[PDB]
Amino acid sequence: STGSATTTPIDSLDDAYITPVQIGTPAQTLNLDFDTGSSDLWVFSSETTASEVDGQTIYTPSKSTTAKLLSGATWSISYGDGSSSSGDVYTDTVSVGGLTVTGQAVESAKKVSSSFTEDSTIDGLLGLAFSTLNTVSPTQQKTFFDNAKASLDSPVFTADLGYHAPGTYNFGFIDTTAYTGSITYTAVSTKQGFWEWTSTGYAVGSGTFKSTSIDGIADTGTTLLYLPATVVSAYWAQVSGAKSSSSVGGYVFPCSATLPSFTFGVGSARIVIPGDYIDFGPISTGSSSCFGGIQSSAGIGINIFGDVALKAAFVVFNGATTPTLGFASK
Repeated sequence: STGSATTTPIDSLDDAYITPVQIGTPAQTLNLDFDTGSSDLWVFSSETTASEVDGQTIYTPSKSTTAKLLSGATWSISYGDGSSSSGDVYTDTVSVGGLTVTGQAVESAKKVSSSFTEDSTIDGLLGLAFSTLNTVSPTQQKTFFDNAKASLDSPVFTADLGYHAPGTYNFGFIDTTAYTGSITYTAVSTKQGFWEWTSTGYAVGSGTFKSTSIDGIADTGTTLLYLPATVVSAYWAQVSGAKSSSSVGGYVFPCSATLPSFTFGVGSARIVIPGDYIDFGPISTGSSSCFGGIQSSAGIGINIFGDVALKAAFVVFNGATTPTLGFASK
């Protein structure tokens, strides 16, 4: 089997991407944030505290003839941005782009933190990291990809995120028309539950490539590119007037600037992030200070190849017995 679904930016900055997902019988379509940095499929629901729902579409398990309470199971998750959610668990039929999994754990939110409530465009998350990170207790549950894998033509999914435009998530096949050149594959460590890999270095603009190992995670659920302070300082030093602002929470730059590109290494291959992809616009409405799309990971504990980096590539998440990642230009 295969599936193919379009993913759409939630706003003019590409802060996140939403993909329609069919849950239950008859189908209830919710727009979920596909997140290769976490491993829970959770949704706003008829159980979510009413004051914490503000415009989202909800899953109502009582209206699904295939929903079943997973008795005793609870979940609770905290994300790197400080947001969180928790609740109980149903199993139900879940389809993405024509690919159907029966018995998928659908984690129904009873509580969500303010950032989720405040984003009316995201109805929940669909985790695509390794199932060892799934938070359901006392019986850990599998991701949608893990459940679908055996049925797929090939045990893979691909992320093809657009810059200011829709893109595609494919399951079970690699669309050879969706990228240019060849795909370069690189090793993955699953030890932390992430799609964790080692970039071979970087360049700033037209500068020379610096060969240096940068361990990090491929995370579709993180907006920006978070890298070591040395790398980030070298990038922003090429932008007149750029500075790190403790009050804003990262590097800012004059909105009048033209930003240089940023290149990262994948083995001997190179992925080029155009300068425009690094512009996240005014820090507040009408400001002439703009927020940078490359930020330091020094306070995180891990480097994160988020959407800024991934949208410059066609990315293969290879879930073979030994997982690997592939990157191609596009």
